[PDB]
Amino acid sequence: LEVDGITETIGTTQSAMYGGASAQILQINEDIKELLDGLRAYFGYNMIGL
Amino acid sequence: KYENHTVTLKILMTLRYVVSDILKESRYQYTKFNQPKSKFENLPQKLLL
Repeated sequence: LEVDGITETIGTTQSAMYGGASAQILQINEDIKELLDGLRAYFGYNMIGL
Repeated sequence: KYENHTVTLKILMTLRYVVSDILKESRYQYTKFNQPKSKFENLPQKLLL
């Protein structure tokens, strides 16, 4: 935006391919996967006879 | 000792200015985003000192 000799330009993280918070979400997933895979080892797999 | 002598000096003084004209005097914005209501803000003046 340019008015009367003062101008400003901004480029957001928003894009057609990815949303503005997509970086935070994708890092949250990276942590949750590690966090969840490790915790499953505390409980272990499920077994039932047949 | 210097009753009828001349004297000369190299001197340092503070910078000073006066406003001799106000130029592009007012610039305005109705800022509304992330406000309870429309607000009027005066953007910077340019001064010819």
